[PDB]
Amino acid sequence: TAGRVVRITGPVVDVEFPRGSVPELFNALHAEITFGALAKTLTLEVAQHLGDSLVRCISMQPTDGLVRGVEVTDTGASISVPVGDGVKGHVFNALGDCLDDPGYGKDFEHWSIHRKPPAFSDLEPRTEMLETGLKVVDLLTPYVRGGKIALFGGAGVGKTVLIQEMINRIARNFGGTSVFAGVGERTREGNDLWVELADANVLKDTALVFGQMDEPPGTRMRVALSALTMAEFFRDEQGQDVLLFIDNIFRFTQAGSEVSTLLGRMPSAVGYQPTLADEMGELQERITSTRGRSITSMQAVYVPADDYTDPAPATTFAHLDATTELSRAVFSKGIFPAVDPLASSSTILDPAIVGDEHYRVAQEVIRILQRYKDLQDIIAILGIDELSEEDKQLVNRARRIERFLSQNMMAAEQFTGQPGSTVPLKETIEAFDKLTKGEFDHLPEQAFFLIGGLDDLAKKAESLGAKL
Amino acid sequence: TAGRVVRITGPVVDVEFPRGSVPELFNALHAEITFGALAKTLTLEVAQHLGDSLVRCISMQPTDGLVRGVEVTDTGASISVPVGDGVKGHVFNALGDCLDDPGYGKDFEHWSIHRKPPAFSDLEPRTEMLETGLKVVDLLTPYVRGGKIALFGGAGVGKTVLIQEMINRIARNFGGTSVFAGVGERTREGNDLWVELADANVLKDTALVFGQMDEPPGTRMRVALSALTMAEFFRDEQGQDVLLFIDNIFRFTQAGSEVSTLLGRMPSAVGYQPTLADEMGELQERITSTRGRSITSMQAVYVPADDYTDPAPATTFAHLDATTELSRAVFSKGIFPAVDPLASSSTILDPAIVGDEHYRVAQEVIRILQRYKDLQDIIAILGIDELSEEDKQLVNRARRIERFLSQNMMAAEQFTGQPGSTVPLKETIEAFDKLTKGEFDHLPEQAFFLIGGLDDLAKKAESLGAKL
Amino acid sequence: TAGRVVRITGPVVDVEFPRGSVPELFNALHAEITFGALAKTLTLEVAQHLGDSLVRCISMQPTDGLVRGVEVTDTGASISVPVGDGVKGHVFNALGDCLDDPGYGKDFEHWSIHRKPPAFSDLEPRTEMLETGLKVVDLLTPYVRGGKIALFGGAGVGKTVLIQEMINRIARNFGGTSVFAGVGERTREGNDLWVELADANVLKDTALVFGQMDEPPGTRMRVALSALTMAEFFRDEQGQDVLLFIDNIFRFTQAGSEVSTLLGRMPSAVGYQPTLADEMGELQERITSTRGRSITSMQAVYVPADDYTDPAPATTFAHLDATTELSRAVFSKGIFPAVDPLASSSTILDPAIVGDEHYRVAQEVIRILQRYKDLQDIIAILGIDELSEEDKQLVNRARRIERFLSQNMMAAEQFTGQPGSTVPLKETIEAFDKLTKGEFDHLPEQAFFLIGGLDDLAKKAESL
Amino acid sequence: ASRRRAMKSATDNADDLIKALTLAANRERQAQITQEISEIVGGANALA
Ligand SMILES: Nc1ncnc2c1ncn2[C@@H]1O[C@H](COP(=O)(O)OP(=O)(O)OP(=O)(O)O)[C@@H](O)[C@H]1O
Ligand SMILES: Nc1ncnc2c1ncn2[C@@H]1O[C@H](COP(=O)(O)OP(=O)(O)O)[C@@H](O)[C@H]1O
Ligand SMILES: Nc1ncnc2c1ncn2[C@@H]1O[C@H](COP(=O)(O)OP(=O)(O)O)[C@@H](O)[C@H]1O
Ligand SMILES: [Mg+2]
Ligand SMILES: [Mg+2]
Repeated sequence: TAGRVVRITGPVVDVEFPRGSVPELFNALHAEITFGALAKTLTLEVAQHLGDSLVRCISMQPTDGLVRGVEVTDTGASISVPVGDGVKGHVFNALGDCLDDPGYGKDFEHWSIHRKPPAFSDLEPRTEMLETGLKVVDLLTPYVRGGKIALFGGAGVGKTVLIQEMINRIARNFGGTSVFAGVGERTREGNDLWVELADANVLKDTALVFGQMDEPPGTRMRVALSALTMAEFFRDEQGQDVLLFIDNIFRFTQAGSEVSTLLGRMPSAVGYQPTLADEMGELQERITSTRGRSITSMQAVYVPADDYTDPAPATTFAHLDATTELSRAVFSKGIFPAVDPLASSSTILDPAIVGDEHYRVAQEVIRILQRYKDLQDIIAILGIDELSEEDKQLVNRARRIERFLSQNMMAAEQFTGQPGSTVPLKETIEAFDKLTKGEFDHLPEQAFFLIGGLDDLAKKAESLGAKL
Repeated sequence: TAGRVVRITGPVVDVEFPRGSVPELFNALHAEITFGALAKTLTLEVAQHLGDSLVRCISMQPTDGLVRGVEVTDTGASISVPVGDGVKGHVFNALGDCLDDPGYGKDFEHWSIHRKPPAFSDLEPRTEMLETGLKVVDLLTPYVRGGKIALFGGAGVGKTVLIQEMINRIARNFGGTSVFAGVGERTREGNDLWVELADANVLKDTALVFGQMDEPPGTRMRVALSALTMAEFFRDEQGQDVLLFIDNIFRFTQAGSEVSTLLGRMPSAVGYQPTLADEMGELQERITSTRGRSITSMQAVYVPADDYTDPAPATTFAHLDATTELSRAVFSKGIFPAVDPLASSSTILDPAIVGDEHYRVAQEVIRILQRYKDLQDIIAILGIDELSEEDKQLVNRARRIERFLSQNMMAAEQFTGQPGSTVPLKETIEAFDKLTKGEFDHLPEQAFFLIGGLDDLAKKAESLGAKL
Repeated sequence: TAGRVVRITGPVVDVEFPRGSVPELFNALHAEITFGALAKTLTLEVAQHLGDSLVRCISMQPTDGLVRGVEVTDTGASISVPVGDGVKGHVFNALGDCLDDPGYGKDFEHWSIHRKPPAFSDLEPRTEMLETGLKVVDLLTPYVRGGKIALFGGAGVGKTVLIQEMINRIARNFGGTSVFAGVGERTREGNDLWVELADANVLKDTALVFGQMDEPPGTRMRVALSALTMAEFFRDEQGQDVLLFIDNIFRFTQAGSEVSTLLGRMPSAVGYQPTLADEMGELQERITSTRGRSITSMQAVYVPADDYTDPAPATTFAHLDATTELSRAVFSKGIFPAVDPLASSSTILDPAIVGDEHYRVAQEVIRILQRYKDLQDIIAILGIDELSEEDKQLVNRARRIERFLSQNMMAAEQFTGQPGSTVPLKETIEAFDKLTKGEFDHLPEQAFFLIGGLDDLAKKAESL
Repeated sequence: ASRRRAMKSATDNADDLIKALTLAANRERQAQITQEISEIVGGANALA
């Protein structure tokens, strides 16, 4: 009842089985590579039924050294990962193998990494602010507790530093458990996160799953499912509040695109897989809070070539309750976090949820920034000296506002040696209310740059010779 | 001798016939859908001979419910439509069936919808103005009686309103026959036009052939040919002047491109079929006047995505005598009809035909508008004060001219709630000669918005506090 | 052992051979078109082995009139061009056939046009300057011996006269020879060039290889390699220094793209052939200095849409060592050669290569000319009166410098009877150092037109 | 004097803007050619 490899095309393997023993879709098959340096056991995942008892499978490990005709065995079940309280404090790969302690977790209960999302009748919308202490996030894009937050950004604009910032701000003072999913990112970043969580004592509450850049596309597109399976066990089987950090989900999409190319599928727009929205939706709909069971998920989303129109982030947008878009233009200004206040959004930034004062201040800030953006065209050529008096006043106010939205982050100290700051939501609302009213028009712009609340503004303005 | 369906893929059906019974290209074949809910008779037009006695056909009706292997009958001829005076006052579809009176015209003479265009020796250039009463059209895009007129523009710029306006202005008093071909347009618009013609008492003299945008691609391909066949009969047999209104001719090309890849043809640039120019050329060259036999045709041409460089409108341009090009930019200014005076053209706008004064005034208007277009960016950035005195005067004149080219049309009363107006050509020439000389520079530009002649201008200036 | 045509689709021809007789890739095959009106011998170049004993080939001539099943003869080698001193003074096509004298050179030694670049060891680690003798070129945009020079310039800018000048200087100063490669050559312009070189009496020092506009893409792709093969023979076997002219290199790239499309390969970015860099590198790496002898190349480059980031110019400039722009403005002034000293540049104008004195003098000249160019608009609009006194002094000095960059060229003798000059590099450096310092501003401007070194300057000043 | 300085600055700003816009336009032109070829060859391969 064993199969045999008939075709090998990179990470994709075609296996012929005896009639009547064709494995089911997503079944995990096993093959052997015997060549010395590359000797290993390949785990393949049945992806297609090609007909004539052939199945096309995706290899989780590289296929180098695989020979046609070697026998392929069927496990009878899909890939499964260990679940339970024992996965906390340990590092796993996409297949559930423990890296910090090989052999650990083999005795745990094992859950298939493929399952349907929660039934529609179990879904209840989440509208509850999750305060972070970041002025821009709390004011303009409030995060939802038990909801879905995404961090969109191009290369090097600060997605990972902001993920570390949110781990610091949210995960440390967190009652429940955390799951981190390194999806196709730097391995040394995973090592740094592991060490930092160990130092901060958060590791004992966290399960880390890593399929990083130096992996075949199958692993890079299944590691997210493995981490989500652990998070789902924590949500469903223990009623724990779960923190889910994914970095980076675009890597899951990109791995899917590579696999689709290897599977002989017809390319879609921009060369992406035809089932881009389908795969993205399956994965994302599994990531959710159900009635009485909370998953606060935060995902970094890489944006190729800084093109926010790319199909991958464009499809990702729909699955989110809060979206923090990081801009190259803001980053170039030295503003951290490099949040684009106009492009970013939150589903709970409405008067009914955050209150009339918070909403009013946020809307006024957005209006001022939008007017500044509109004036950019004139300003680029002629400076601010050709604008009306109202426009000059508004532009100075907008510059101060956009500098004040920046902040000295907790996770930025390693870069600057400057300890981070946390601003209460009420202080943030009051400060931006005053700033929109023009009460700080006399202070120099730099006084607003990379500081905390109003007290820090006063101290910095004093240091610069200005008086508040 | 009958064929049978072999392959069904959307609107394209492969049919296998016995050797020696293969139907000729463009023959009409009949197949039966017997499923009760969708029971009907499919008409298939033979598009290709595939060899081995298979023909590829385009269905005229949706193929849902069709079954492989069902008998296919060959009519031995192309699609044919009724012709004669009887078709006047009635509504047909691409297949010749009467919609208002089903079964009507079955006993009329029938003409094949596929026809060669007139011989080159029978073609005589037409140079005779067709006065409409629209200031902009009569001044800058004079229409040719017996010539080919097109209304270009993107979606929702006023192509159909202008077609209805031209129906009102031209067909209302036409001494000949009118044929209206609704090619792949909204059914609501078709019903509105039917009711409007019945109310205006113009229906008695008009034959309507409708193939809507909900029809399959084959119907949208062939409806224009059907209406054109009726028009050709009226031109060549009845020997009377004919008005041919087509809306929208681009739908013919679009429907052709919808089936191009299903017919096996490699796509051309911008996704169009390789045969775009040839099919368009055949169809358009049938739409002509011959020596002593007049067809004044007026076509609405949709410009995809406002891109006038798109291959469809670009290929269409060569087939026209006069082209009124509607602009989204003019539309968004509230100027109606949204004609781009700098981009429209007429073959008879030269001193020899329209006369020295008309040509002079038109050229002066175009020059002023071109200079204003050049100065727009400077006015937007550096302001109008930095222009030279003559440039400021020209800008005022050009703004008044662009407003005055606007007009309240009868067909637009449903939108503006304002009755339409008709301006004689001589009055238009005199008014624009006065404008280009600055004789109305003292009137507010708002006085020139959506009015008729100089009497309406004086009235509106009085209403605004001015006086000429 | 002869093949037969099986498929014909424009210039692409499929040929079937017996089992043991499949030609190697790039071999030249000969078929026959016997139809009287279009009769000819058809040259095919093996492009792919399709398997089943079928080869796909590119026809070097139009296939119009070709029949399926006609015999195809394998020549056993790729396209081979005649070499030797005998190719000088004659016009050849990309296949080696002599055009000005059909059958000429058929007995010469023949070299395959597909050759590797010099081995890694054989290359010279040190970049060397090619002292042409022209003041502007030597000072501001020195040429690299064995390197590549891009040439930019419209019509009526002395481009042809500059090419003749370089032919003269390579023939006389270095005792070398020239090969002109007309890639995508206009037939009218090719005839013009042939006649002009004959009239200038420099055709004897030049070998012309034309792949014309109205030939299938294969010949336009291979003409550059043919001319390069002639130059390589002159360098390696005759031990000469060669000057290879390519006009236009972009047309070599475009013919490569056309051939790639004809063979069914998927286009790469912006529609160029997937191996654009590989083809350009294979061509350009053969132009170099090896074993004390060099091929220097001056290449006309077309920039699509003026976009220097376009893949074609982007790949070509990866190999270009210097740039020379010919300006309508300079030419209208009567300054010959009409080089644009500001737009033109050289990669070896660095102190580490040409020394500190040369670098300093060239930089000072560039600074003065740039400042004068800045003041040009003021001078044109408000006149020279509005200029400051220091501005007027700089304007006079810059006018004299820009006019001393002109030179009486060897190829200009046939127009202005005066013979040309060859200014030594050190003489030019010192002369322009003095000019920049302000040691000739008293002399009249006219004295700086079309002269050599300082001796000629003194004589022309005395004559005024 | 300040008007001369400001107009010099504005002219330089317009130079930089034109350069950046031309680079963006050339990038868009190349991308359009690449995407058109992608669609054409995708259709051709699908037909094959
Ligand atoms: N808050 C901050 N303060 C100071 N510097 C910062 C801050 N955030 C990011 N940086 C700088 O930006 C660099 C890139 O940040 P980060 O790695 O978080 O970006 P990213 O979007 O995840 O990048 P990539 O696409 O490479 O994964 C950091 O290494 C640091 O140099
Ligand atoms: N002359 C006009 N005056 C006022 N509104 C107009 C006029 N012409 C068009 N419009 C508005 O623009 C819309 C688009 O017109 P229509 O011709 O139906 O679309 P299209 O140009 O796509 O055929 C109309 O429904 C109407 O609301
Ligand atoms: N040094 C010079 N002396 C006299 N005339 C020259 C000189 N250089 C160029 N010219 C003139 O300029 C023209 C340039 O044309 P040509 O030599 O074809 O170059 P291009 O191809 O740039 O036009 C020639 O007709 C020639 O008469
Ligand atoms: Mg990162
Ligand atoms: Mg319409």
